[PDB]
Amino acid sequence: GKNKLLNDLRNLIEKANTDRKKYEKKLKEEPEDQYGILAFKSLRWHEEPRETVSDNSERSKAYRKLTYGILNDMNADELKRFSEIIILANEVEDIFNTSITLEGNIDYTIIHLYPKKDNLNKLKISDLENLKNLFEKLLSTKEIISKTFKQLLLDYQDDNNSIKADANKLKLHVKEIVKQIKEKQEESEKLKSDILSIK
Repeated sequence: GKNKLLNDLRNLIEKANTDRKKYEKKLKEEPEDQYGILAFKSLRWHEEPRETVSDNSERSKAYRKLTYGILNDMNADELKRFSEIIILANEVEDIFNTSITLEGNIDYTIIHLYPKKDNLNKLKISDLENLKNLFEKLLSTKEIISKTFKQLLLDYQDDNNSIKADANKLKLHVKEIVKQIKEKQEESEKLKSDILSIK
């Protein structure tokens, strides 16, 4: 049991770390139009110097990279369309800030675990079991949000529930997504804090 857990957990951690490198690469190769994610230009930090997520500060680049992570199952065309749909709903802040916070909890957890992964053998079986279940649950939060965003793109294209024909219906539906993201985001905070508690 211990041997298998050690293995499964290195596999999870090593594989999550590879995905993270993917997102760094999408930032390093980002086109000047930032994959048509015009939403970035409408996210302005409240603290000085009050730049946008579209600007090239270090924290803005980080926020974009976390964006590429949470939208990672989309191509350039789906990325631009996602942005368009959220702008049309006028919910850039609540959708993007919530999503990127969730992603940021995953990212933080991965950088926390990665340097320590050859040291997992200091843990007892029940701690490893707990760690594995927490990390898997953390990764699922992201996967739920990613699927929610992919379905939005399909629902919109199909005009399900008139969300394409009618801005008011889009808005109501996008609000419900905000509610769901916010729950998963809160869930990610606790899973993260529980993983950080294992010492």
